[PDB]
Amino acid sequence: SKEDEIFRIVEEKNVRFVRLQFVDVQGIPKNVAIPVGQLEKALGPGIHFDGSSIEGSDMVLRPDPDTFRVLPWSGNEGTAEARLICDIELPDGKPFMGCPRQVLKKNMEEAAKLGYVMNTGPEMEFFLFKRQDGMPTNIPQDRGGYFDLAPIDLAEEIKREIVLVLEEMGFEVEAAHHEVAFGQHEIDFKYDNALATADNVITLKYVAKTLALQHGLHATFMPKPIFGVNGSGMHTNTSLFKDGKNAFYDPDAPDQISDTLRYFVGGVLKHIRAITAITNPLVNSYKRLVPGYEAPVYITWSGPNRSSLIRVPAPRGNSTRIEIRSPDPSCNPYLAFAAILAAGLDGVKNKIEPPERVEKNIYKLTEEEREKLGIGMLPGTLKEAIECFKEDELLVSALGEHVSQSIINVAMADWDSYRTQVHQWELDRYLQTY
Amino acid sequence: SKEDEIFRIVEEKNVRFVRLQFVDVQGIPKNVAIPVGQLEKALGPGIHFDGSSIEGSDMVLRPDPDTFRVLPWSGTAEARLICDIELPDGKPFMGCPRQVLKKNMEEAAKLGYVMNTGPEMEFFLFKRQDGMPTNIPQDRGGYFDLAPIDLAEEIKREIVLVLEEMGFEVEAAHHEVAFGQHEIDFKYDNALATADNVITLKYVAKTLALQHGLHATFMPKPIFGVNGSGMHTNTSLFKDGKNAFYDPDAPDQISDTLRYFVGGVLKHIRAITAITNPLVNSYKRLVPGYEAPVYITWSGPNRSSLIRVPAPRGNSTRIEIRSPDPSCNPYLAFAAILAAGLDGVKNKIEPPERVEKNIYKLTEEEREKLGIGMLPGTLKEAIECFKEDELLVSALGEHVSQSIINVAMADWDSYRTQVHQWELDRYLQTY
Amino acid sequence: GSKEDEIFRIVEEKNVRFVRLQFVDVQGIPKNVAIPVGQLEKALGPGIHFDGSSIEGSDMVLRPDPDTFRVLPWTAEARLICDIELPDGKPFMGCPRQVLKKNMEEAAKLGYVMNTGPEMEFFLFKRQDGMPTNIPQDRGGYFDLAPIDLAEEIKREIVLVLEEMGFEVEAAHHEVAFGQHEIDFKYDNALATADNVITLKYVAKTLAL
Ligand SMILES: [Mg+2]
Ligand SMILES: [Mg+2]
Repeated sequence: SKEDEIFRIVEEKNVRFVRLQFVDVQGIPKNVAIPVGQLEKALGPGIHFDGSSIEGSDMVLRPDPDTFRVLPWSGNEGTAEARLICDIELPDGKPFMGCPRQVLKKNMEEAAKLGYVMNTGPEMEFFLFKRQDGMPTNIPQDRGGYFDLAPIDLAEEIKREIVLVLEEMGFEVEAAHHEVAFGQHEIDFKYDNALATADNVITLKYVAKTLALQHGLHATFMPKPIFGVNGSGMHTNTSLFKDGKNAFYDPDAPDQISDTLRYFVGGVLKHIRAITAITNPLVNSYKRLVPGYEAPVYITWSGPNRSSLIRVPAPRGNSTRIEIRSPDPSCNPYLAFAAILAAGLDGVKNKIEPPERVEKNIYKLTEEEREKLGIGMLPGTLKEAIECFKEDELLVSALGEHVSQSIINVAMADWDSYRTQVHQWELDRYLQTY
Repeated sequence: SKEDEIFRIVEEKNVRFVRLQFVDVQGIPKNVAIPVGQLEKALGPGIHFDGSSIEGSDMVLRPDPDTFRVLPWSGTAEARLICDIELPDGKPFMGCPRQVLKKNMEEAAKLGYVMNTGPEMEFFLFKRQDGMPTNIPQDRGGYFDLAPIDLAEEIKREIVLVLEEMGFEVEAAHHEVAFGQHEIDFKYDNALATADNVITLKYVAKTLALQHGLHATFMPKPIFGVNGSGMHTNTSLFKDGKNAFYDPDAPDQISDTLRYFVGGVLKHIRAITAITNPLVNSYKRLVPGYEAPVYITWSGPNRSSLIRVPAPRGNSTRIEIRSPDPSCNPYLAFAAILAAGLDGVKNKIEPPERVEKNIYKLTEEEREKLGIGMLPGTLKEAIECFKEDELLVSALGEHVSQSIINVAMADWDSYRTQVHQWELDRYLQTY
Repeated sequence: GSKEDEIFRIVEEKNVRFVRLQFVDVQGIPKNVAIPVGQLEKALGPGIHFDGSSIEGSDMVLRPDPDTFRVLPWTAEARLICDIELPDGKPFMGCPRQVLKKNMEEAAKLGYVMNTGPEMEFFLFKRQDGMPTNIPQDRGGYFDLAPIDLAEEIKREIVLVLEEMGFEVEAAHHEVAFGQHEIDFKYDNALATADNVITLKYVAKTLAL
């Protein structure tokens, strides 16, 4: 069985400690390290812990046997370490609704009842910065540009190690390359189910940050670490499958795009202002949603030639898909995919027609011509997105009252602290003159 | 005449250069230095210059003879003249803040109304490191503290002395709550003379602080976590020489004119905030836990509301508007309070009920029950309210109103896109 | 009144330009409102208004005591110890000076008058980078003489400045600890002595700086 396979890998690789991984509402990885002697107890009745960490009391860690992986960084004296992604459940046995992984599982099960399965293939952007006096900085390690090659791209050895470590954990990567900004990089993931992809996103962040520290560097998935340069985004390539076949493909329809694609796009665009609170959750995420950079700011959908919020690429057949370009890599992937699934399926169910495709360059258009087409804007601040998310009854019910309230409480605690602060820009702009 | 008196003071004090002072829409003092030989030309046909500096094209400087003063820092001596801006043809430039206040005062004078203002000017005195100003307090003093706890007594003594040498009367000066913070309380005078005096104080305080290797700043919130600098404007309205705010037969000896004036100011207070609190930093001062008002309420002396009604009666009857900060343009600020206050008197606008309870101590559910509004939270939020206020846009003129909106939104669009250090401190290590 | 006429004579004679309306909070820390000499007539008449929240640690009037007008020996500056009253005119019972005045008036009803002569001990420490320290300026002992007592000029200046303000000291000497000193005060009524104690602390800290 899978438990017997785990114990054979334990004896083979000499695993002595196991990490019971899990994530809080903010997407930050948390864990409980247990010696290998307690692994039988973990896979059976489960390990007890304090659930106050998830929000931002007594509960049980339920390891997923399919997620057992040996960490490739070999420990001291030939001893090895292993990890297990866990689901949280209450002492009675019921699943705890505040767990982000359980929320995505619920939403996927609701989609499975109607024969729908969503596949996600995210484009993970990140920065590799230098360290000064043991603390991380926002100084790029390299001064490279778009798709640059070494010695212009100095982070080729570390990126090579990241993809190698991921392959050693049942993770297949499509491609990796240097991005527009200095020290910025991207790792494009292969398509997989929403749960496996979200598990993979968390693993990548953990591996990238761990291997960066090994080389005296700091990897960050922050949306906008440096002003004036491109920000890190998570473009989520999304495809919906109904009974094994691609629900987004119709060979007889115009552009070979099915009605299900248009209704899915219409549903996502209807709740996109609310989804932004989940997919762009930090105060810094709105410093990325500014014009002049790769990131979408206006609420439009179009073909491949124009860069918009939702982009429908050329590939057809089983590769028919949409690309939601608004999220950033700092979002909780479990919640981001659950929110996209719930909004997209509501569009398919209620037959929500999306607005007309804006093929023209939206950035070049004047502010007068945008209102005429009914073009909207993504939220400008975190408070503005949280206010829209609070009123979206669909997403609050899809994520649950526990997760939704925790997102609002953490975001408003950060906002209230950020708004009262006196930033250096104000001293630079007003201290000498006034 | 006044021109003959000017030339007598010139020959007596040996004045060799005169500064033709004026201010832009942001309240920053600007000037044209001319040698004394050109003083006759300035007082007669006027000196020409480029008026695009007021925005932030050609015009003439019209010196006000009543504002001729010799600068006490002996050079040969120097003198100054506050100027009004006029177009080459002779008509007044509506974009000049001083002319805007003068208009609004002339409109009030037609109705027999004269507004007297006595502002409480708060400011900070910071150290200078490597020739550049800092936000490090020079002293570690508190509220009303005395030397050696208040190390800025000689600089303050020197400020009030220099002001007295320029026909300026100060009521009192003291150390404020925050470290290195101080306050200079001015006495009552007409809105124009008071606004001229406010600009002079900022110029003198900053000049004298540089002489002592320090930096004086009128910034609303230079340091996070400590009290911010405010400009509490003690306001009194006079009708035909008598105090229009006093009525001995009315309850609490408050005339109906006071109530209607307060009602008018509170109706347009969200829009006035764009003028009286014009910087992005001004909204970091409008936060709870400090002396600055945040909720839109008016009350008696014991409670600290947006508008206060102090105990003194008779000719000293007055209100205290405590929302403005010392970074505002005083000419435009007093014009906005006069226009809003007079609209309340004209249209008989009844103010809301007095909130005598401590507003900060009440919970949000209690504040919601009493219907207490809040001042704008951001500069963008106040400018949106100012854009819709047709009264204030017409009182300040389409030229001044548009310049305020253009400068504020240029600062807001630059500030909102910036990545501040708080974000790196809160997200860089974890994400 | 005549005491007021006396004050304005000293103002023109010594060229006083600013006056400090001194007062004290519940903790004994001296507080003041600096007013230009033009407002001195307003202070001695209807009084100067201020915020009474400082006395605790919101609107009151400063009532200067004309007998406490003294020119600061360091254009000249002058001081006036003030009593606090509420805007209506009643004395504020939160003012420490008014509290001692009350208790003395009760004692005066029973024909009793208390005289106090305190022995004021203090330390004179060095300053490092403009901030105060607890490092003794001198390495002297009990009743020591210079050069063992380095603070003899500062103590001489303190007593000289006090004498120039209608203040008489009995004796001064170095104390047991390093950099410690004592100034023994002459006998006087509780109010005058308390006014004198506040003045000594202000003068000693000012001359030390
Ligand atoms: Mg993309
Ligand atoms: Mg006040």
